[PDB]
Amino acid sequence: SGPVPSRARVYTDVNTHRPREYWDYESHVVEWGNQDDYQLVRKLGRGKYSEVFEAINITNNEKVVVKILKPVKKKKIKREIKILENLRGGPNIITLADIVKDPVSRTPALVFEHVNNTDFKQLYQTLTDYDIRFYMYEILKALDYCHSMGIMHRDVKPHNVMIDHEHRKLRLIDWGLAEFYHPGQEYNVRVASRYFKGPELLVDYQMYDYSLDMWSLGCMLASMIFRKEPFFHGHDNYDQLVRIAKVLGTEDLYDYIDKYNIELDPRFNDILGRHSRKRWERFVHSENQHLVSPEALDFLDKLLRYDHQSRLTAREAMEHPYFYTV
Ligand SMILES: O=C(O)c1ccc(Nc2nc(-c3ccc4ccccc4c3)cs2)cc1O
Repeated sequence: SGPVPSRARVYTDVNTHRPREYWDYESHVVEWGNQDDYQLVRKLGRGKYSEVFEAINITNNEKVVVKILKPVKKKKIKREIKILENLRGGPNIITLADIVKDPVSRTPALVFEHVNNTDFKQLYQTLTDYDIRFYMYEILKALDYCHSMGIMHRDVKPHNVMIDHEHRKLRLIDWGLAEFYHPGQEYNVRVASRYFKGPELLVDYQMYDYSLDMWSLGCMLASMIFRKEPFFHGHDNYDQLVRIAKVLGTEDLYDYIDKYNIELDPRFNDILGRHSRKRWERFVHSENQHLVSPEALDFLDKLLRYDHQSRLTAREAMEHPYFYTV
């Protein structure tokens, strides 16, 4: 009778033991400064929810990034702002430098520290075994910090990991999908990019936590060590679960939906099939073997698991032998 409840294994009550001001973003008062202090230089790109520009602060001659938001949902803008302010200054967390509105357009805009990004497709070729271990540890610094702050990112993926390889600097960006973790809260499963979506989202299990970001990090590690981007290549949300099942096997999937008494969607009936549990060593090839190690495979195996409770937390992950060299 209904799905079995679940709670995070770490930082369970960090928001409960904090006054409402911290996590009640709908009550947070945003002060929008004047955009006249920033001169737009070039368009960095377009996206869902936003337009990103390189700009110059007229008050100190420093380069910044200006993200002009399509004001689609007021609560969502308040959430992103509140989270950014809460995390401001945290290790490898993008720094929200300002919050501005152009006088004539009144369009919500966020101002961020400029990061001289190295495109993931160009970095992909020049990354060493050490580089992967180093950058994974840096994202873990970001994750353990934001999780300790009662925040789950919910959109961990390569585009949201800005790397200035020359200066060996990493920043976890786009907190537009982030949420405050409250034990027993039922969340929207329509979060993360398809390839990085956790089995919990795909099976419509709403009581998820920080462990969702641990799945995504696994998907990113699996694509890096094996040189296979994306590792799980779903063509839709239902097919995404089939791609996971093709690696993790259907036995452990049914074990997961049974441990939590999840009602599997009828759209999964004709596509899921039957799949054996694959060994991680099957993904080792001539092109990637110099990035793979027993330690890397042991760490990967501990992240990519159906059961969100069974996945390593960011802190446990930081103690894994895969990071002894960093
Ligand atoms: O949301 C955030 O917190 C956030 C923080 C910093 C930041 N910095 C930067 N972005 C880019 C960039 C480059 C190529 C692109 C292609 C399509 C679309 C967008 C794109 C953005 C370069 S440096 C961007 C952000 O979106």
